[PDB]
Amino acid sequence: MVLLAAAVCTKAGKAIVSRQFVEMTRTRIEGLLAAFPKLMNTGKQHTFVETESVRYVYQPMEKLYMVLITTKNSNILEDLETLRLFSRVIPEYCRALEENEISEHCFDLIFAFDEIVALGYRENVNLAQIRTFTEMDSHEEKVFRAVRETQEREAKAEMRRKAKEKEVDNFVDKLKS
Amino acid sequence: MRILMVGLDGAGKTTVLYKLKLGEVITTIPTIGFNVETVQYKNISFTVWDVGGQDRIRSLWRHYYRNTEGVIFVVDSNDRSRIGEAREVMQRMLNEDELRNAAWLVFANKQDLPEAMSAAEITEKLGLHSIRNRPWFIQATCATSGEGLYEGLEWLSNS
Amino acid sequence: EPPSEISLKNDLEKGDVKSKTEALKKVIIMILNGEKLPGLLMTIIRFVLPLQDHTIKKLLLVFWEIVPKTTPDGRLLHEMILVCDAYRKDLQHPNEFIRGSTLRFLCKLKEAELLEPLMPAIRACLEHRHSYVRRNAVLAIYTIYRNFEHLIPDAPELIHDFLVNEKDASCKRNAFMMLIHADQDRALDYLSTCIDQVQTFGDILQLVIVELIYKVCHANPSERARFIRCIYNLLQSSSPAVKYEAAGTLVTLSSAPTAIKAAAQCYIDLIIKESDNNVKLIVLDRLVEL
Repeated sequence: MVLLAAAVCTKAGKAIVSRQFVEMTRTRIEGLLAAFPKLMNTGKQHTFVETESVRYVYQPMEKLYMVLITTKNSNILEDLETLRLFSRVIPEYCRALEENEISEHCFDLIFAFDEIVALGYRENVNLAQIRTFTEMDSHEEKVFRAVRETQEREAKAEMRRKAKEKEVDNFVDKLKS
Repeated sequence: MRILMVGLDGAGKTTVLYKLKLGEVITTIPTIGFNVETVQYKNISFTVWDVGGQDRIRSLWRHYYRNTEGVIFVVDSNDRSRIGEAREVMQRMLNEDELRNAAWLVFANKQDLPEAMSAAEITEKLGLHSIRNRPWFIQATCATSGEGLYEGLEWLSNS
Repeated sequence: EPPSEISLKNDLEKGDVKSKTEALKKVIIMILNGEKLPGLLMTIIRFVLPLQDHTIKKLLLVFWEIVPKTTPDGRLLHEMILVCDAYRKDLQHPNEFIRGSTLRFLCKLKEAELLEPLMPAIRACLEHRHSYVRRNAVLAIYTIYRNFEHLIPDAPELIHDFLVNEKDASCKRNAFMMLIHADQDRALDYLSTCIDQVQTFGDILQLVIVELIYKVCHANPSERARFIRCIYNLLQSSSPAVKYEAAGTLVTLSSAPTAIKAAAQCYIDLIIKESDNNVKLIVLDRLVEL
């Protein structure tokens, strides 16, 4: 993990959608987080705030915020890419932007979190390709036609049966000293 | 129709099934659970629960207590063991009323596989001789044999 | 006397999957509250072992996952073993994505009576030429290691040998992450091996070692040279990530005036290069510590 939740946010004091990598507690961790986020703490601007060693990572994208959270150190850029990246992905994933579309393609969207990121690891590239992996496959089909068919033959037949029946060193020395 | 294959499945009770279904054989671990197939005839597509009569699974089938429509009893005709005991159980099916909504088939399977009883011998023995408020013609299979089955069945859906 | 639970039931028929989808969403929302009262279970039960609808299964499944499962029925609703056998098959499924997806789920999953022969099952799936599937096992296993590590007991080595068989960086990266959590030692042995090769390689996996090494010294040291030999190589350092860590780890390790200098430089340039201010501040903070 490098993120116990990704929650995609809309301005509302409320985060439009979320997923809980790990359950234990109740939303109050998440619920409390939601509250704080909605409040924004009046704070003016800035796309990042970490407070109390918790990264609250966000990106306004419009009236929307996409949010990630973490507490101990990270390499920034990567991160950014993601926020941004989210901001690339959605109109594809759930269709454009307005909660509803997403409301219909919730399943798709959550699926995307997992898919995209396996526990804080940037899994791939290529969205379409990303579609590919599941509920879009190939193997299963290959297998099915042949198999189904084979069985079918047995069945058909059955129908009848039925039917009828240097450098290093510089350092090293210095140090060594 | 809900058609029931019970007894402990893994013995090739399941074989019996897999043989129908793909032509194949038990290439599963011996199978406690629901095995499902739909077989279409009179286009009543018979949904077969090949379910082990192993402990829980026998014990617990209440959601499957609903109303029957077809009976396969898949038989170890080398079993001639749990059948009296079975008879003793079997009564409670009899004591079920859902259970009286099927014109059926006991299938004697596993004939080659060791031997089998008098078609009659069994008939009393599971307590089978005694019915009528459901039809009760008898049909032997084996599990490496069985034909004319379908005569049995023929009458059966057309009851 | 009657209820809309039933209303949903007919819809499902009416559409098939489609209607059911709707039902899932509703259910979901209903579920979302907590809320539901049972009975549809039966329906679900009835149609689903004999039905496909993959997506739906995925919805279903997930639903099961998020929702409880040690449900007041048991533990299990009590069928947690029987239905699974199809699923087990799916899990078996020659069909690799399908297994992988399951696996993904499975990493989320943790339902034991079902697991046991699925332990066998999984083992087979590891062999499948797909790194996706295999990788998925790495999470899954991780999931075991806390829940019922023991379930499998021979693993840490088994993995470690596995690594030997292995060569997909993605999977490797993972492999490390888990491996040290099981035991560092194996990683280390390998570490010894890898020492020269590292430089050639992709970062992500490299990172993970940096954490590990840290904890152990405060507890105890005496280990250096072998490391050093490498470490110096690491004093190439060049990805912004690498560099970011690389100076950071160094300080962790050392603070010799020479050390002080080395890291310092890295920063200074970095900064200079640097653009995201947020970042800039951060290092200060470290610095502030410093």
